[PDB]
Amino acid sequence: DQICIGYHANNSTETVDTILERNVTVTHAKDILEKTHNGKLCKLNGIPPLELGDCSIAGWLLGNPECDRLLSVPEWSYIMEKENPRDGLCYPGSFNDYEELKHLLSSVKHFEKVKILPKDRWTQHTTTGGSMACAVSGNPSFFRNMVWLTKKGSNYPVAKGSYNNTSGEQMLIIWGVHHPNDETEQRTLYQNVGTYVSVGTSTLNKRSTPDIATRPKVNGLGSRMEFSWTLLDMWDTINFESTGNLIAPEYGFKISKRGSSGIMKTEGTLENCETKCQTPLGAINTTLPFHNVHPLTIGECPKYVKSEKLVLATGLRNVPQIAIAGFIEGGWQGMVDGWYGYHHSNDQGSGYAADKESTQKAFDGITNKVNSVIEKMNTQFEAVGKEFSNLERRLENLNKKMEDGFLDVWTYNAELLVLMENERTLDFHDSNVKNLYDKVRMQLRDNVKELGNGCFEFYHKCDDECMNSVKNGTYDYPKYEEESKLNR
Amino acid sequence: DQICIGYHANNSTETVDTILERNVTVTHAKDILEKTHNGKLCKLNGIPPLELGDCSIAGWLLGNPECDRLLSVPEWSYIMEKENPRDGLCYPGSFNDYEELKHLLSSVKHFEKVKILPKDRWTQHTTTGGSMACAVSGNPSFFRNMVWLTKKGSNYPVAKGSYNNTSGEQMLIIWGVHHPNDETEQRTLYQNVGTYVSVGTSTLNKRSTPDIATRPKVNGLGSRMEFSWTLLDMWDTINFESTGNLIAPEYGFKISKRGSSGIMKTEGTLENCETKCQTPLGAINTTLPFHNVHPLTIGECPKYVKSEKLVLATGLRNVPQIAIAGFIEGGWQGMVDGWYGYHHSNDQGSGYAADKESTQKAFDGITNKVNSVIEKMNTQFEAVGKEFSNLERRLENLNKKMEDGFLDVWTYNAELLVLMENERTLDFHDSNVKNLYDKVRMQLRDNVKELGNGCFEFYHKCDDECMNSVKNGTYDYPKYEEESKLNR
Amino acid sequence: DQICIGYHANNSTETVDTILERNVTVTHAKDILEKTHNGKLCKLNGIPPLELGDCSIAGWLLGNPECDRLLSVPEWSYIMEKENPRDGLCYPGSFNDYEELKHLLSSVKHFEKVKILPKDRWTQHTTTGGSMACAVSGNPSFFRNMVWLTKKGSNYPVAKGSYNNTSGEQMLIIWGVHHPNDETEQRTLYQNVGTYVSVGTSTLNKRSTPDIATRPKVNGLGSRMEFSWTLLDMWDTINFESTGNLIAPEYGFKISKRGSSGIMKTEGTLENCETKCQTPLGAINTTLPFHNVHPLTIGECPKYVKSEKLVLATGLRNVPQIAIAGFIEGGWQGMVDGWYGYHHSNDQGSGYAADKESTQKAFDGITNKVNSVIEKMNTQFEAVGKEFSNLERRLENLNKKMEDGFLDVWTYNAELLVLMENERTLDFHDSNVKNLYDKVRMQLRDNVKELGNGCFEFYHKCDDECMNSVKNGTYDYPKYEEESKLNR
Ligand SMILES: *[C@@H]1O[C@H](CO)[C@@H](O)[C@H](O)[C@H]1NC(C)=O
Ligand SMILES: *[C@@H]1O[C@H](CO)[C@@H](O)[C@H](O)[C@H]1NC(C)=O
Ligand SMILES: *[C@@H]1O[C@H](CO)[C@@H](O)[C@H](O)[C@H]1NC(C)=O
Ligand SMILES: *[C@@H]1O[C@H](CO)[C@@H](O)[C@H](O)[C@H]1NC(C)=O
Ligand SMILES: *[C@@H]1O[C@H](CO)[C@@H](O)[C@H](O)[C@H]1NC(C)=O
Ligand SMILES: *[C@@H]1O[C@H](CO)[C@@H](O)[C@H](O)[C@H]1NC(C)=O
Ligand SMILES: *[C@@H]1O[C@H](CO)[C@@H](O)[C@H](O)[C@H]1NC(C)=O
Ligand SMILES: *[C@@H]1O[C@H](CO)[C@@H](O)[C@H](O)[C@H]1NC(C)=O
Ligand SMILES: *[C@@H]1O[C@H](CO)[C@@H](O)[C@H](O)[C@H]1NC(C)=O
Repeated sequence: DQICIGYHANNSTETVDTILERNVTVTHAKDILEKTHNGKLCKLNGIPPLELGDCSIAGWLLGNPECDRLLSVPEWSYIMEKENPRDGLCYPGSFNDYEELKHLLSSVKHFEKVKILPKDRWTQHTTTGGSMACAVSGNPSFFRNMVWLTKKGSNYPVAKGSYNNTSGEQMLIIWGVHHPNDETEQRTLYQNVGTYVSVGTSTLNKRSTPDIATRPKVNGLGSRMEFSWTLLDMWDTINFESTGNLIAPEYGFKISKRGSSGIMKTEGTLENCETKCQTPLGAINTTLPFHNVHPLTIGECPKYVKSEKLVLATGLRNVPQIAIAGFIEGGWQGMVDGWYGYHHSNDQGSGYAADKESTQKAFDGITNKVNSVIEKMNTQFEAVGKEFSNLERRLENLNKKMEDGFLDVWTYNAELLVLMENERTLDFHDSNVKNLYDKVRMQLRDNVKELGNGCFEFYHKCDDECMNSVKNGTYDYPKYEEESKLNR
Repeated sequence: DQICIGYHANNSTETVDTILERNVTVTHAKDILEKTHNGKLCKLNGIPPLELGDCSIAGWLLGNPECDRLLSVPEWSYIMEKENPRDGLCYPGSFNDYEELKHLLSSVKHFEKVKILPKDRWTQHTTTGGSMACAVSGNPSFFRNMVWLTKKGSNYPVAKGSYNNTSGEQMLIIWGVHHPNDETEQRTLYQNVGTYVSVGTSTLNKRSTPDIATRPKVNGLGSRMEFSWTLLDMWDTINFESTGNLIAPEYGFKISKRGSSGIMKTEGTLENCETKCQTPLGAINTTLPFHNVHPLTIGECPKYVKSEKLVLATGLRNVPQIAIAGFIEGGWQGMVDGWYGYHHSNDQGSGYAADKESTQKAFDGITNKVNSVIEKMNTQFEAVGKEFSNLERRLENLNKKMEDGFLDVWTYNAELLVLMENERTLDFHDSNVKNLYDKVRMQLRDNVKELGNGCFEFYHKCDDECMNSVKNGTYDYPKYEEESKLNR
Repeated sequence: DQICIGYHANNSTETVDTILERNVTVTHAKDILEKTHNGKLCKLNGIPPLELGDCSIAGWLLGNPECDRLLSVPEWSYIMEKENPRDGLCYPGSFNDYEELKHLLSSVKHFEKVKILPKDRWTQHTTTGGSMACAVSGNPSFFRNMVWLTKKGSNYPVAKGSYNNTSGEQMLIIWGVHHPNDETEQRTLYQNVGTYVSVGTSTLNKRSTPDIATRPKVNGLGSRMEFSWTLLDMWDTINFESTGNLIAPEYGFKISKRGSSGIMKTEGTLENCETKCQTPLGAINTTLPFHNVHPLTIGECPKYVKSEKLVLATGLRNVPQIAIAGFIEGGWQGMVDGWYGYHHSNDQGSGYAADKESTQKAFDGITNKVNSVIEKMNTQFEAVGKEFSNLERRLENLNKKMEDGFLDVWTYNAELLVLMENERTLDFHDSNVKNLYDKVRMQLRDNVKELGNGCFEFYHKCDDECMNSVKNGTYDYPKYEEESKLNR
């Protein structure tokens, strides 16, 4: 009569890496890294994005004639923009604090256009000026949301205009200053030399003077237009005054909604979907702590790591080979009912089994360790990504270094944690079998002999009741002791 | 006669968490996280703070008439400032590079005030200007550290003034420029149109021109005052020149004491206690390495972590179940001297005893582990807190991201380290008791029988000396060899 | 006959550290921290650095007459600059966006000077101006790369000049503006009052006006010169227009070679040596994953840490004390050909031995462990170092805190890794010894007699062949069953 102690084997081919060994085959393993996406630009939480197309943010806000589909935009989840958009400032020039405006737009999620300075209030000036650089069907035209003020007859009176913010929320207002190319242009347009543009609010006070100089021709013109912006608080007034060279606004943008959005640089087009995490390469759907798709993401994206594989072992070391022997020379292939167990062979018959308590304890411990690895990762809405001008390179380098350093730290953490946990799991699984063997030996004592392969041979003829007794942990030594002596 | 080996149990209810199990009761534990404070603001290292009250930094430095209690301030340890102070710039305007000034103030103490340009030197101008914005007792007044120069009679000559820094340290100087509301006011005050203000040092060169424009009324006025500041090096000269619109300084601030300080944003007052660490919610008096009261802190203080429980296990599991059995069926409450020990039952009596060597070894190891975890964290004077303007949102976001990332990293590190160390300790203890059992078994050999519960049964008569020898490592096996053979 | 199981010992003094113990003497160790340099400034990958001597970047680019040895420089790997260079701006003044220019130079490895505006083209002005501040041999002189335009006769016509970038790469152009002291100087030099300097490209539009004011004398002059720089893209035109106070450029710097570089702040001199990693104190020659020489490296260098000692244990603990005993009493000094082995004393002499499979497995495990710890850290060209102005203190503090936090995190990670792995390996060796002893005991069974010191005493007479069979896992129990049963 024999009883053996051993573990379970199967036909798995998964491998994990420990700190002491490489490419160790295991019976059960879990991949905790997702590497797949659907390659589609999709709607986030049921709200479609704002597809700018070939239009920049400045072109959309200023009302470029080639972005006329954006004159009334609904609520959006994020903004899709191209790397080098073609339809921006049709009239050459510059935009002050452009990156700050984009950062502000990264948390807006909806706008409302309000007419604040109607084009017909300027009864002493000409408000029908246009340039060929913003042409529409071969005729001169200008930005849709702005007004160009020009002399009426041969006079340019002082132009004054004010607006009191009764809309109900904060407002964004954009104005501009025109820089001519020569004195003749200035005289033709405004009749005066030495002009100014003054803008004033409760917390803003700005005065500007045009610069007249010859410049290289961009879009055919040597002139430039410089645009500025401000945020008007509730129940506040904005004042305008100019003796020339003022591109006054006609509309203001009220911030209706507010939340978590972003500007993502892609060249794609929207297609029907419904997602939660969006990447400039596609959409994601998983539950694992890490991925390796793209650093700059938007949504419920778990964590970006610079690693190609992260597999956690939750099963046995797969040694296939097994007068059935025990755990000295490998596991068993026919015991598909659990992790650890016993094998008995008496006159009635042979058969496998499983130790329920030890298997359940190991299962609970392994599951708790896996859930501790996965569950302790703090996740928040991080629409990372910022833009800097060409006069701010130290800031850009600082941001890049910060992101790369954090990425390296988390990659190192993931790798070392996975390796160390794999080694402890594989050691603990063998310690459990050793403890089972030790407990059986201690509760059996001298009525049995050891064959050295993990099995015990019985001096006393053991029936299935005795097998259940030893497996159950209730063995009465002073019953067969007298009988076991005689045959020993 | 019997000897048994087992561990020690008590009535503790403390609970620790491991990477494999939750809610595990232990005999001893150590808390390394501070979660309490005083609720009070008081002195740091014997030096009281500077309580601004309803005053701002600019209001204190410029001499707001409502802040006259701060005309002479002794040495301070830190500055207490409200979130939205009421008494700042009584005359509406702006302050250039305000946040840089606050950052400089985060490392300065005392600020001895010296008179650089006496008010009576301006013999060719009028120095008694005032406004109803800064009104005392119903009469017009002005800032106490500045001079408002106006026309004497009907003339405003060129105003010139210089100072040489022969004080002994760096000096902070503030000057302003007036922006009127209309040309009539400019003519009434300064009699000229087309004025300028020029300030120059060996490293500075600034020229300003007034701006005349209608503006929304703040504090009843449509005019503004713009202030700028500079740091004057030792043995350096500052030159002033103005045809009009100059607010000259009368006093300069000398940096007397330099050190580690900060600005605390609180709405509370100062009470009479003393501490070596201060948080906006209260003071921390502790020696523990961590705390979770508040991120922003001033003084030498423990690190901050976003956790609610950090407990180190320093003792065995509390399994209280107890012919007395051994370690296999749980611990003993009869052991009141050590962690691992013995129990003997001879014919002269019985009782409990402790093994001093193993207990001392395990105690030293656990103390080393605790001190290694605690002492491998470096803390210094960390003044978390900085101010940013409206047009610096990207920098504020960068600062917030950096702080949050580092705090998250350290919280993760502390939690995982505590979990792993707790699991290691719980395995250390049972390894130690098993080692003691195996040592005694090897020393005793075939003179005894193993009962399967951690107890031995002797084949001879173990008196007090015999049992003491077993407890000492000096068991003389050959003495009782032949005797034990007969009984077997 | 008698066979014992033990481990190897020697006369090593090296001590490693664990989390439970300190100063543990081990047989073999491995230091993964580098602490030595050569105290020399050397050539990086065979390319010598650019030695500025006592000059600054501004003095070299502007053409300081005291920096005439740098009028034509070859390729370089990095730039060596003093903390406080003596020869910078000989004429007192400032330099707009100086730190940005230095950061740009941190990624440029060569320049090619191109003559864009020849000095003889100004046929309507005088181009022979100089000052005694930039004096050569007692005569007035000026910057070598700049032209000082001055009235010819009694006239200063409008000065116009343009350049089209057909060189083949981006070009760096520097111009300047002169600020006189009094009006008499302005009339003497330029004949006009109310002048302007206009500079314009496709993306740049700048206009400046001279400031005339009395200022403290620096280098004997109250006048100043303000310098600005720009980057001209390929096939782009720059325009200069001025009615006075223009310091025109004569040369343009074309970016010939690009790469990863930096600026080293040192007071030393280049020596005749090569290197691959360079620190301000000296070069580093190592193949290790850590160092503590200097953080401001330039090149492919190991990671910096504030650790003073990082030693991994690769061998066994040193317990040097041993008829012959086994592994309980201590280590063996005689055994030299392995880690775990035997000792046999039969009738044909005596001697030690060394198990092969166990030593091979342990050696492979430790090798994989050290390789995993070392080859997990990413090292690339990370030449660090940035400059900030006196009005950018918040940015400087931000950068410093970022670097300090990252380095503290990495130091913690390295220390924890080494401290935990040392415990793991020191327990691994003991487990291996015990497993070998248990395997021998299990395959020997009842024919032997354990003595409690790690040694098995035989019953039947066993020759060298039988012991060799025992050591090779082929001992036949049935062969000696009859003889063993008799003596037992
Ligand atoms: C492990 O297996 C992979 C293939 O699955 C192979 O690329 C790699 O080199 C192997 N590593 C070792 C150490 O054998
Ligand atoms: C702007 O409108 C609000 C509400 O209608 C009013 O209280 C406020 O006085 C107005 N502003 C001015 C400058 O009149
Ligand atoms: C006991 O553990 C469970 C998780 O298994 C946890 O939810 C519970 O809070 C713990 N008990 C206490 C008192 O916290
Ligand atoms: C300022 O005073 C110091 C001595 O206190 C003197 O050396 C220096 O020349 C003075 N400054 C000027 C501009 O004269
Ligand atoms: C027990 O060991 C101690 C060791 O200090 C020794 O002094 C004492 O004599 C020993 N007693 C016996 C009975 O062996
Ligand atoms: C370990 O050795 C170092 C010097 O090698 C010494 O400074 C330290 O105090 C020692 N520690 C202990 C616990 O002996
Ligand atoms: C500059 O040179 C390029 C190439 O020769 C030419 O295409 C371009 O038109 C030139 N610029 C101007 C303004 O003529
Ligand atoms: C650097 O170290 C290597 C050993 O790996 C040695 O061969 C070489 O000569 C050393 N070079 C210098 C410059 O010290
Ligand atoms: C082990 O060595 C013995 C010599 O005693 C030899 O007879 C046997 O074949 C060897 N076995 C193996 C597997 O090398």
